[PDB]
Amino acid sequence: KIKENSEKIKVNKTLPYLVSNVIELLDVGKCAVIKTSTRQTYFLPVIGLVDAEKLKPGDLVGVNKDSYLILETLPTEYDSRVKAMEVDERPTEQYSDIGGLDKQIQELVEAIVLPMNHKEKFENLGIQPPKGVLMYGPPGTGKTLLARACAAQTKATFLKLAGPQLVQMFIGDGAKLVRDAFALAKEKAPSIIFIDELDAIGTKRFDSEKAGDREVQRTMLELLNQLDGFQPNTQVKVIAATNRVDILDPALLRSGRLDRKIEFPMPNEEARARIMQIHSRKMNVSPDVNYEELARCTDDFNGAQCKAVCVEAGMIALRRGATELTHEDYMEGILQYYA
Amino acid sequence: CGKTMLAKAVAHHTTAAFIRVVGSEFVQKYLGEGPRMVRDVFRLAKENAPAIIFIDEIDAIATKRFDAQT
Amino acid sequence: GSSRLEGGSGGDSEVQRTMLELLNQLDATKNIKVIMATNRIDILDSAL
Amino acid sequence: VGEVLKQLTEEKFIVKATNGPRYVVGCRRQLDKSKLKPGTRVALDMTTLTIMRYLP
Amino acid sequence: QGVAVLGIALIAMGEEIGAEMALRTFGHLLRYGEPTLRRAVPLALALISVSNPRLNILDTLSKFSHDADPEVSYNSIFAMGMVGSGTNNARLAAMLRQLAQYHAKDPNNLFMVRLAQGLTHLGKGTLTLCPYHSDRQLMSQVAVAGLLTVLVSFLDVRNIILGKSHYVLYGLVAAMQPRMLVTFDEELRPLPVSVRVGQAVDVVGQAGKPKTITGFQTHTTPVLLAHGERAELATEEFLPVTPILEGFVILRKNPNYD
Amino acid sequence: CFMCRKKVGLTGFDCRCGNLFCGLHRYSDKHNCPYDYKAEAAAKIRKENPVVVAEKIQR
Amino acid sequence: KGCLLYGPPGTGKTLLARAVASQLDCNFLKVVSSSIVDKYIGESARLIREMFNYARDHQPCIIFMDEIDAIGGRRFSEGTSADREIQRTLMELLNQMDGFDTLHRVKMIMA
Amino acid sequence: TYSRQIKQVEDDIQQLLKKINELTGIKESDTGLAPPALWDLAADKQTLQSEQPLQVARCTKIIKYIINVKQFAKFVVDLSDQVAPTDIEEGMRVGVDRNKYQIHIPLPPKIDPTVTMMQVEEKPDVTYSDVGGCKEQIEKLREVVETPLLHPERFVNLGIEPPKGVLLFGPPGTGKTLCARAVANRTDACFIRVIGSELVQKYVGEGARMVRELFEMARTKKACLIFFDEIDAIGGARFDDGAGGDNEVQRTMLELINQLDGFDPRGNIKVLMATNRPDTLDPALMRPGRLDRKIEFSLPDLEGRTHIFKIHARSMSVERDIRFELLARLCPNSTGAEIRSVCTEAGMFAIRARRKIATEKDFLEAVNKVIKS
Ligand SMILES: Nc1ncnc2c1ncn2[C@@H]1O[C@H](COP(=O)(O)OP(=O)(O)OP(=O)(O)O)[C@@H](O)[C@H]1O
Ligand SMILES: Nc1ncnc2c1ncn2[C@@H]1O[C@H](COP(=O)(O)OP(=O)(O)OP(=O)(O)O)[C@@H](O)[C@H]1O
Ligand SMILES: Nc1ncnc2c1ncn2[C@@H]1O[C@H](COP(=O)(O)OP(=O)(O)OP(=O)(O)O)[C@@H](O)[C@H]1O
Ligand SMILES: Nc1ncnc2c1ncn2[C@@H]1O[C@H](COP(=O)(O)OP(=O)(O)OP(=O)(O)O)[C@@H](O)[C@H]1O
Ligand SMILES: [Mg+2]
Repeated sequence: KIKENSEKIKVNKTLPYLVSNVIELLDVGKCAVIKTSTRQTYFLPVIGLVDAEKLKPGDLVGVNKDSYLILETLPTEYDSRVKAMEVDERPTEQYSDIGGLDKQIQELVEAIVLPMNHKEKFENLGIQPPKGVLMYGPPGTGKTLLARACAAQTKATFLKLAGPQLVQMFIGDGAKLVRDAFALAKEKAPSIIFIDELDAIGTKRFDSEKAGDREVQRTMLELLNQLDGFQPNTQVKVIAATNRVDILDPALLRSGRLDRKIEFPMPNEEARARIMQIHSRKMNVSPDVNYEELARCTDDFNGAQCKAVCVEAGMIALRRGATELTHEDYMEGILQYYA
Repeated sequence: CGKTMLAKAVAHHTTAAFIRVVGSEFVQKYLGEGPRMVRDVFRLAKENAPAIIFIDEIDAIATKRFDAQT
Repeated sequence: GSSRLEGGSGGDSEVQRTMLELLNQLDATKNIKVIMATNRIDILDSAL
Repeated sequence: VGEVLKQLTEEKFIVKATNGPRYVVGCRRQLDKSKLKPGTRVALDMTTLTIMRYLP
Repeated sequence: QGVAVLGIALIAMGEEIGAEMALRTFGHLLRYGEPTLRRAVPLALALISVSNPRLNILDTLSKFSHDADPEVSYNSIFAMGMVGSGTNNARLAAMLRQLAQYHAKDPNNLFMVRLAQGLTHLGKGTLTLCPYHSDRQLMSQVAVAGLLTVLVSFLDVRNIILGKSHYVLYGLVAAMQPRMLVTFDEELRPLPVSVRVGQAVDVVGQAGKPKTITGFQTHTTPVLLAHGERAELATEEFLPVTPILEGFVILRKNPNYD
Repeated sequence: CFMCRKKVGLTGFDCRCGNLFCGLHRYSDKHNCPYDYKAEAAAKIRKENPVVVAEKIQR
Repeated sequence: KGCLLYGPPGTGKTLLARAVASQLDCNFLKVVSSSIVDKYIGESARLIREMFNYARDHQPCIIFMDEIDAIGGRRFSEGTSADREIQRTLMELLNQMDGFDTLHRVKMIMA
Repeated sequence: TYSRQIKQVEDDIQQLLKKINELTGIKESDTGLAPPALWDLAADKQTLQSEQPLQVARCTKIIKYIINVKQFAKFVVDLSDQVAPTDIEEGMRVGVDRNKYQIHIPLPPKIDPTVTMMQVEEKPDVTYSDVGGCKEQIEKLREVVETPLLHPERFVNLGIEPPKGVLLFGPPGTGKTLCARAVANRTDACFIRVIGSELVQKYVGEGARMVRELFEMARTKKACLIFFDEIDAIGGARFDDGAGGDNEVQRTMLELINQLDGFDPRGNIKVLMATNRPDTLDPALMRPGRLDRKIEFSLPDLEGRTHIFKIHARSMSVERDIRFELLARLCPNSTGAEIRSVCTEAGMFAIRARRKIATEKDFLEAVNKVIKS
């Protein structure tokens, strides 16, 4: 009749196990101090269908709305849609197709992947892996490129920056988004956190303009805490991205927080040639190209402008349905008195 | 300067009922309990005829009207 | 009687609404007389 | 869970339940009324709401 | 009285304001009328708005199709099917299926509602019977003949149809006709062309050359227009042989100048 | 590990030919990368392309 | 009853805190200025008084505020509802540090 | 004569209407049911079988599934006559009934009123062939906005990326808004105008939200054409200096850019950026990876002026014969808007002459007046 006991336990555990917090544990056997959505506080001398030890103050557990007995616990929850934003459909690009930039990719790939895969070398050397990384995209050229290309490893998760400033005017909160984000990263396997447009946060922290400022400073300080506090934070990899290089928080700055601040320079002639080649790889280019001389014509054509120009050249040829490069209608796609 | 002793020292030296209040511990919870609890403490003070109602610094409340708002 | 500005501007049911009602009632007085008084002229209402 | 507020007579106490309402209830005998005091927490029962067990 | 109201409808079928207000009068009749006049009104409503499922008329027809009187309900349900004839409007179909659900225990009503969905889906909304024609200018004699036969038959739905004879719907089928804009050019060549289609605007009187197109929806040649929308073709691509574009048309390939 | 330089660098960029090219010779123009870049472009663009159906056909 | 740790960004403050926490071996409460909450009202002071009550019950204890800059702010007047709430939270801290909440066996750290 | 006949017959109509009202009597007062009948007993019964609440489902834990629901009362429920388990989605609007709380009907996502009415589903009343003086610009816009949509297999065969992002700029008033309206009317895709002012709110948090919901709405829709106007208002130079308090607009602009092109595909959304001062525009936004085919509207030439003139002359009551090329010649350096205002002035001059014909003389007088002012 043990089975019959199990089935009747199941049936009396109908289904709508109203979920409740596990706010506190005690003993006298152990007990529970659960709290419910409907603000209430139930002491349970008998906790219920749980080991009464895996519980820990702060947890979500199903409960019988009437019996108030802790039923099957549920995995922790993450709010502010941190979980929803923390998704990624394995960005399709597989190669590191960027262009001339080589040292930047070198250091970033090393400091990120090598700890992940070949941590054997690090442990043998007795070295904790490289510290949190920053990646200056002053113009943005190649910034998201490197991020997305890095989104081609074996398997991991990437926490994008998306509205950490989602704070209520009425004081708001110290980036509960940040709290939940770091919690999720901590709980999941080796994870990475791409702080996009980090400039949106971060500052000298002393300017006293007005409200909203101070909210941004609490969020910043929450970031600082999340990686500099009484926490090893071993299983995390922060990669920051910013363009307002100069104006940023001196503490957020580096040295346990954002080290190895890779820099994105203006592509040289070779780099411009390489990027235009990369974007033209799939282009139906005729067997006649002056790629290098087009790179020379670039004349400070750093950013995605190369991609935009290849697209505009495609449309230009498509005026007439061709597959060849005029090489000068290409400059006019690029874009009196004396002369 | 030493306001808080003068407070505590009279709270001891006195031979009368005394009630201490915090500057702003009466603003919390669902809407509308602040007025209720302030009138409650004043009712208790009335009940204790020789009552002395000391409140810690006030600045966090009553500093300004802050004009009409919503 | 604070200067009519900031929020509400007639969309608020507060002292601004009371000011609007007062102005509507005023205009008309025949022989009654009204003496407003204040410490500072800085704050004033154009409508009033 | 709710904290007692006053030792009303002997078998009567005013307890403000955390959910918000304030009640007056009597306590099971085996509770050493001396123990509980203004501010002490207690676990009232569902139906009758008699003080069953004081808590720290 | 039923035939009298049907004749009021059979006199008012053209002028848009007159038809709208004939519907208003028929609503007056149904509300302050005998049960006979009540059964009669929905048929006249269908006559006025054939294949023209406007929201107000649909509301009224559903209103007086959920009526207690079975004959009133029959007339109203079939009238609503007719006003939805060959339109496939989502709102109309949803209302229709809800009414079918409600009349779950009524066999004849369920039959009629099934025919109502069939009407809403005529040729999957490709064939639309219409007395009027040619921008509300031409009178369809055969169409009016068939429609009047059907509606006279439905004047007494209980005996005429719920019984031996139910093929006046086939008479209506014969009366059917499409609404379509194949631009089959010279030698029936299916020359395609971009056409801007929009609800008519009653060009008379307005300023300049009124934009008969409301909500320009350039949709090539194989379009179906609608109960009351017309086309303007394009800037100067071709020269249509008719300015009332409808059905089989020819487009002279002689633009004055590109 | 591309033939020029016989490079084995961990940074080695691993291309659609699965080959950690020389840092300076990672490009298809340089190493005759035998991949159908253009065909993949056509397929992907066809998949992702939005087409306006004019929203007139209906059941 | 309290100590302060003037420090630029990384002088050794948090690691110092770790070392003292592992050394003393009594109760430790490492708390951060990211304790601000809002439910159409303020409860930061309530959380603060919960902290202080916990400590007083666990008399032997080291509370450690860190990043006191944020909540510490300043007594700005007529700033905004946010400024008033933050200064109220600060004021709870002041009242429960000094005042009738006088302690005997707890120790406070700031950085 | 005719006027008096009107007045009489409209008097008859007003009398008839008041007579109907007084005779029969239909009114509402407070709430009403003017439409006869409306009996809804079955509606009540099914309402009882329904009248459900809704919340936001969170997670389906197990593979009988465990849906998690949050509102003023948390819950963990599942199962329903509804199928397509959670419609292969979690963060929807569940729409679950009471009474054991296991029966559901999916619902669309809640969106703030701002974006709800910014959807602007109306179709502006403009069409091509009503545009003169910017034939090249309209050609570019037509290409970019239509070729990817109209018979676009030819646009994919070449293995060329589909351009996405166009910024219209030029002097104040050149037919940019007119061309935007024309494209909106002609297009058949989820069109969404945007007003910059509606993105500026009380302190941080508002603009970024509304932008994100707008973007996810566009993504949910099959294919979107978004039509930002007032870009000069929304988004500017990133420099702070004294904007340390005004950084809210810059923040919102930053989120806008990230959604335009960040660490995620942006989708089949084509952006139109209306402006007339294309210099203060922020470099990050102006990056051609987000505004591919910037278009410049210039003052019309003589032929464009003439074409706009005849377009505006489309209206009736105009002269039988006018000589539009000379009209354009007399008005050089004139915007198409100024051509429109010249036609308006000619009409007003005809009225102020009590003339029902707009003569070339009227056009000349209007041109003289506008030139002098
Ligand atoms: N070196 C590069 N290789 C490939 N694509 C590039 C490169 N530089 C720019 N791009 C193009 O730029 C777009 C991605 O933006 P990118 O990563 O350069 O950041 P950004 O938008 O300029 O950043 P920021 O926010 O700092 O302005 C894509 O179109 C990508 O093709
Ligand atoms: N007369 C005094 N004798 C001794 N200590 C004093 C005296 N006045 C002030 N103090 C010092 O300050 C404290 C008493 O003042 P306390 O700081 O409690 O209140 P306060 O000076 O009014 O300022 P606050 O209200 O901001 O705390 C004591 O702890 C002592 O260190
Ligand atoms: N004096 C030090 N001796 C040894 N390691 C140190 C020292 N200071 C910092 N570190 C290293 O830096 C990290 C801890 O930083 P630290 O405790 O100095 O931060 P902090 O001063 O609290 O920073 P912040 O002021 O920016 O909030 C650990 O990696 C620790 O090894
Ligand atoms: N190419 C054109 N064809 C016809 N009318 C035109 C043309 N260009 C301008 N107009 C006239 O000018 C006015 C168009 O103003 P619109 O709002 O479209 O301009 P804009 O370029 O967006 O700039 P602005 O907002 O500064 O006026 C209307 O009067 C329109 O008739
Ligand atoms: Mg304009």
